[PDB]
Amino acid sequence: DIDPLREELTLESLSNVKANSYSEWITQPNVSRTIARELKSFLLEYTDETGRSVYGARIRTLGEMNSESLEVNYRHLAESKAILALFLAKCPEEMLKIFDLVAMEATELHYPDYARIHSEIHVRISDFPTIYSLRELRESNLSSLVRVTGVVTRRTGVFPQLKYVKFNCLKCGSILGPFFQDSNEEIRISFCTNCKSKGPFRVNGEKTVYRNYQRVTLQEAPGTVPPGRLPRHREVILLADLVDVSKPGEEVEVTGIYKNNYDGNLNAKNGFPVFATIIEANSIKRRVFSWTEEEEREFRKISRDRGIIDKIISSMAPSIYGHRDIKTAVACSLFGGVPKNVNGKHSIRGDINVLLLGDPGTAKSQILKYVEKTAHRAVFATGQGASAVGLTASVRKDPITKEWTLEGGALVLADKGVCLIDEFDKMNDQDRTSIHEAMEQQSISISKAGIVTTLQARCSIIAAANPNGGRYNSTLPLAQNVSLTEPILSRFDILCVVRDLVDEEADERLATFVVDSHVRSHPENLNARQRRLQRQRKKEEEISPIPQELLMKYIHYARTKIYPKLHQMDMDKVSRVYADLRRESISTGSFPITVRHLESILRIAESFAKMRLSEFVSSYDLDRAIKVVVDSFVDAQKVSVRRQLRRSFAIYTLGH
Amino acid sequence: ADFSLTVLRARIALLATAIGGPDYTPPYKLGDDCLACLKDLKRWFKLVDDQQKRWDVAMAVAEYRILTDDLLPILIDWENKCSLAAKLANKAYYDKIALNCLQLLVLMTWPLIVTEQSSSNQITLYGELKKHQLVYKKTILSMESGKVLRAAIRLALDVIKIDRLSRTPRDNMVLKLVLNFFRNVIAIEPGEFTINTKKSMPKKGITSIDTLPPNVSMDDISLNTVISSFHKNKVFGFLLTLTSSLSDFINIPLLEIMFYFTKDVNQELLFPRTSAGFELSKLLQKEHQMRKNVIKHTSARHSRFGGLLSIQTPDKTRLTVSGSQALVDEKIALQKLDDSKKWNKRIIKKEGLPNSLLNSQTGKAIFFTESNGKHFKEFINNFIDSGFNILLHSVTNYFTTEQDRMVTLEQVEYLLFFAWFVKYQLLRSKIDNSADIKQVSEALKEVTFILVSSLLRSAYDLKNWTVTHAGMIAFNELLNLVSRTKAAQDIEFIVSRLFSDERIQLLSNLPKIGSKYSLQFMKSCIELTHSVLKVLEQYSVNFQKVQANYMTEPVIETYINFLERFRELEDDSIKKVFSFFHRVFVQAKEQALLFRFDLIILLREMLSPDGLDRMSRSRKYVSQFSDYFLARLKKRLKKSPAWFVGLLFPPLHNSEVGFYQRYGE
Amino acid sequence: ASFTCDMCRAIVDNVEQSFKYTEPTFCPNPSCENRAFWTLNVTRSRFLDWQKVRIQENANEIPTGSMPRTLDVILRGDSVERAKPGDRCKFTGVEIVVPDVTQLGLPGVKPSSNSGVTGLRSLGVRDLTYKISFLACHVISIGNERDQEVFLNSLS
DNA sequence: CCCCCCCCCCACCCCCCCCCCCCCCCCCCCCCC
DNA sequence: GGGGGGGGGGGGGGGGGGGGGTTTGGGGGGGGGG
Ligand SMILES: Nc1ncnc2c1ncn2[C@@H]1O[C@H](COP(=O)(O)OP(=O)(O)NP(=O)(O)O)[C@@H](O)[C@H]1O
Ligand SMILES: [Mg+2]
Ligand SMILES: [Zn+2]
Ligand SMILES: [Zn+2]
Repeated sequence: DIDPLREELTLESLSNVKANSYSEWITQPNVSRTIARELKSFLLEYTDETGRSVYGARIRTLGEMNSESLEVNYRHLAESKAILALFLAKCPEEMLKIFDLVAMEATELHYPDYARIHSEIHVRISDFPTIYSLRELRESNLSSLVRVTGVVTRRTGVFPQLKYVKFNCLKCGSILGPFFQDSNEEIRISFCTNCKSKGPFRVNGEKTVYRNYQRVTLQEAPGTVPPGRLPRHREVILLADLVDVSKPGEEVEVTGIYKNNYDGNLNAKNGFPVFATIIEANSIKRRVFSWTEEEEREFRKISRDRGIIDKIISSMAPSIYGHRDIKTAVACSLFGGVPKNVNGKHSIRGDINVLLLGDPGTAKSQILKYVEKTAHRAVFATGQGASAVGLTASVRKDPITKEWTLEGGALVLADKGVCLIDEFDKMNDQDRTSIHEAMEQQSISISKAGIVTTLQARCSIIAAANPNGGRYNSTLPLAQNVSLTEPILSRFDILCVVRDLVDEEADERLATFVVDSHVRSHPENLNARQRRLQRQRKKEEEISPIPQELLMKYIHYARTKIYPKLHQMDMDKVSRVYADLRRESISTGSFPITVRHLESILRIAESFAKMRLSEFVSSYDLDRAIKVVVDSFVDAQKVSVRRQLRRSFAIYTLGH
Repeated sequence: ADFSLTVLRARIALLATAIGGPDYTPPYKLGDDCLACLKDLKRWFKLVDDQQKRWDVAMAVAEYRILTDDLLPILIDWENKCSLAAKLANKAYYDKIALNCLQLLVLMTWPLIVTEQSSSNQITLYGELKKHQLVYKKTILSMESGKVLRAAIRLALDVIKIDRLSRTPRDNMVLKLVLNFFRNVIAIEPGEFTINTKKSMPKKGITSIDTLPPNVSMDDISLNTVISSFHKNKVFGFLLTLTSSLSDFINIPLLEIMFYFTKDVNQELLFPRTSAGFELSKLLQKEHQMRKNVIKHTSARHSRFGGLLSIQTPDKTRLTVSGSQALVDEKIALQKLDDSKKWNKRIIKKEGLPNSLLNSQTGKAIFFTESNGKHFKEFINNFIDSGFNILLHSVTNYFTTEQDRMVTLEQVEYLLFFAWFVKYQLLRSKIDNSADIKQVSEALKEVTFILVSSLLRSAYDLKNWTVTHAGMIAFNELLNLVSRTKAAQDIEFIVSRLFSDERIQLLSNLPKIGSKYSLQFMKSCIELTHSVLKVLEQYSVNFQKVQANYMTEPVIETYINFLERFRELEDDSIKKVFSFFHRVFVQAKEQALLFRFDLIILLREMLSPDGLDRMSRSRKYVSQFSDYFLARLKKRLKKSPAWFVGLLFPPLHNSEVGFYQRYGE
Repeated sequence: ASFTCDMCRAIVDNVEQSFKYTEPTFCPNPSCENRAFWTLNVTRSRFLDWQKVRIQENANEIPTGSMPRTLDVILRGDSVERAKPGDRCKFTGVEIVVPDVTQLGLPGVKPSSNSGVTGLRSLGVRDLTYKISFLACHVISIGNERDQEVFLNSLS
């Protein structure tokens, strides 16, 4: 009745699977042609609630980026033509080949001659609903699509790998048709199909094409693995567009295929026919700071409020009562200054380093834990949990290549970010000394195992410390309150001194706030999910002048887009401040005022202007920066002299 | 070209979607034009696979799962429609698709044979096609407790209601096709693993003979599931009332069903002749005897501990062996030296019918569940008590005609039917006085004997060894029955002269030839011979004259080669062999013919500690025989030391010395 | 395991596995010539979840506080990943020998290069050694809920 | 008593083997005595 | 009616071809000096 090269089926026939395995059904050619038409119809007709076609817009964007990848949201395919979602789950290797051909057809329709830009398209299966942890995978997941959580533990190089390869038989008429290379084994040619016999074989150098390849060791998240167990891992394999989408020491969420293969090594050492396994990745996602044009306009709108700086500073660590100088210093550090280089000759630190020194139970550690959630790139390390190499950088002899390679420490991972060092006073000094270069010269200069190089380490370090003996003692100056020496202390170019003084009207407001915060955080306290989010929003507004979700994107925007300039700053104001601070810092136990503290005033003034999204630094930014630094110096003093110093420096601060 | 095959498979896939499917508004729902699609699929079978001898459609139809995923749903839902309608009395149309589904089931379950006449494509496709039939058999027996079986009987009942004449040729054919359906569903069985012999064997043989598909276990295919589903669909009731009603167009398929029910089941399994744990303890004690035997044949110390025995022979020469047990037992040393030889004599070797008692391993048994055992034994009981003589008369009165055209399969299945039910009724009547030998009286009616004689005579003349073996079994049961009725008593004397002269000679010639054929062939020869000798003795033309025709050396070779399997034989079989030896050696006293070393070897092996059961009744008979045999061998050697050489050889057919060798003056 | 022949696309199935990864010796198709050239059909073949765990002699039972003795244990199916390191467990199952599968000959692997046993055809000149292992069918140790209903529905 | 040091631990030919080919032996069938 | 000779199958031997066979860094434990 119909041409066998064009026979095609109904959708209910596709639901009525009547081959044995799913793959046997997908590979039936009438079913395959039907599936192609089905997915094409899906891409061209699924829409946003605005009526705008989703994959029309995503394809338009794909071509604009010259990308090889199309992010198909699985939930969309589950909403319409859900049988195809089932086949995609149960049989991804066959389905994705079909869907790739369909996606190339769709974009070739959208852009003529996109075959000239890429000869192929890969669909990326986003938003797959079911998720497994690495401990949770089993035989029943073999060849299934999976979505997995883990941290990338070891990432290899970006090697070429064969994709389509004709082979040469060294007997007879040599060429064999193109085999397709997998992620798992070498091609085998049992016999040459021309002479139908054994022989030697070799890669054909004309008709072979390569794709990018990269294995990654993916391992259980330490905030997930249960107690009393070794963390589990799998070798992820990335191909083509997915290489170097992530870097080690970062969480990822991985959509892929859990595939097994024979390996004589595993059978050999285990003594059973036990197969190796991988996750052939289909898509990789890192796991908030991304923002939209309306969010950009929102940032502009709220920034021109003349009170924005204090609304930000109040928003810093909102459930922490008081401590406004800490929140100021944290705000300054988290926005940072502007890094500079004069004619390429003289590079200057843009980062602002902050030390929180003070008594037990004064929220210093919790402030660091807040910043860990709030910054784009950050890492947190405590005391004897750190080592010098674990902090800056380290080297290891790669078990694959047998060559020595670097591996980044905390201050490499937090490059262009902030690094959080708790219990700074109780690290070993043979670890603390490693901080010096990265903290000021913004670099790490390893020379080890033949490797000799300088890495970039553009970090603001925020550190928390207890004074000598156990708590602060304001009868002493700073140099006797703390074991840290003048060089490292001079690098922390704001100091916060935190004291737990008994004070009835402060303690009652604090205690009331802490109790209110505890009940406001209790677990039991436009559908149901959205309704409790709206109550949550009002609870956040109980204490925060701006949302934290907004603040993080605002920070990331201000950091990455805004570069203030010191246009017409009051030089003599700053110079007299530095001259007087230096003169009063002649006290041999005091905080060592140094040229880097003058730069600190300038960096901080830039950071306040950054909070205003301001191209230019105002007098108000510079006055606030001076006031911050002067207060930091004045409170670093034995109380016998603090009143006199306050009176002397008041001429500079009390103009504002 | 294979382009044709993929086009054909695309066509059958499209037809597979045309039949129907589940309706979510789950029930199965027919497609538009569904009757025409079923007819077109029947037409594909005819148009291509039959007319061109291909089986490609029969493969494609299994690939797209039409039988399991459409046809049995159609039949079972139609069964529920008609069942509910019967209680509460456009069926005129839906009846048609039910019938065409039955036609398609009969086609797709149709038995497969491979011969020199089969196309290369057919014999290539044979294995996987058999596997798909096994999946079909599993699904047919399992699905909704096999409700499609009641669908089949209901389709037959809707032409059994009308008059004997009113059943038109189409109605007669429809009933015949229903019988062929039940026959086929019984008949599907795992295929033989058939290997190319051009290329040599590797350093290991075939890794496994298992030819089941992965979604099937052998228990899914076993008789137990057949009995259960046939009982739960009252197929046994349908067959019983059908055979009672016979008063003949369908008679051959109706016989054939009972053959396929009986071909591989042993009658004794239906009779007993903590119980399971008690018998398991008995079994474990029996094999613990073999454990203590091999332990006696095992070193007390580790394998690297071996010193060296030297056997100095009666001559001044020495052999060497490492056996620590042999070091203190020269018997083990001698036999171990013989085991060590790398050389062996090379041995030379040695289809359109199913496996059966004709070719199974002699210890094989169906392990029934007791419910299925009761259901099966009571079904065949009620059949014997109603359907046996009428059916056997109908089909044997057919087979009086057309013997020249009777296909080989048809011959063997008829003979097996005869033998199986005659043997069963004899056994049941030995167990129950309530059961009567007259209930199989049709077996002894003289036309039956004449036909069975014609079958065996023609088969032997044609050298059709398969049908010859079948007729040999049937003759054994005929003689068995004759002996029972001779005791229970006219017709006995009729058959006891009708079997004279050339029939005596023919029966005497099977155990001459039997040594060249399989163990079951030889076993049936021994069984027939024991029956023949007890029959002739019961009568006792001359008794000495007949038994002389048996007591000749190729018969002794056949008995020996049968007895060579002694561990695998059963106690009663060894008893029959040694009763024959008792006759030849003690009674007929032709002792010279058994003074040959093969018997000496075999006697030692079976009397060995690792030979027979110490407690076996057959061991007692062997011991009794061996004592007398050794005494006479000693006596003859004392009288005639030339026999020390003659023991090695066949006896001298040169009479002038042969008489002296035989008797020694 | 289930395999398809390289020179004809027939399928062998239900291949029982020894301690080596085992492939068919003869092709089922009498029209085909093949011995030992196969591709595994992954989707048709059957796998078991498998996990080796190593145990050592219990601390109180070591006769004088010396080095403990060790044993390899195999878990399969639903028993996998129930045990944990440092846990003290009772197992039940079968004591079994395990050959050196490399010495027995294995695809893609060389034979490994006191005594074993020889003469067996698969070894040729080589001689085979055996480990001892325990094939466990059941394991238990001999050494939180955040809602009332999900806890209380477990109580008698 | 505390901190630093330093010590440990770890990452081309020849043999075995297998495949292919050819011959010889043993059985079966037919004819001759 | 039995034994020899001719013809075909099956197994074993022999040959030929092929593949395999220490330094450097880091953390933690353990011991010694201020
Ligand atoms: N102003 C505050 N507002 C809210 N919670 C506070 C405040 N001060 C202290 N806390 C609580 O004090 C607890 C301990 O805080 P933490 O961050 O450890 O202080 P800390 O100064 O770092 N102490 P330490 O680790 O000994 O240096 C937390 O659970 C806080 O909730
Ligand atoms: Mg703290
Ligand atoms: Zn070639
Ligand atoms: Zn093959």
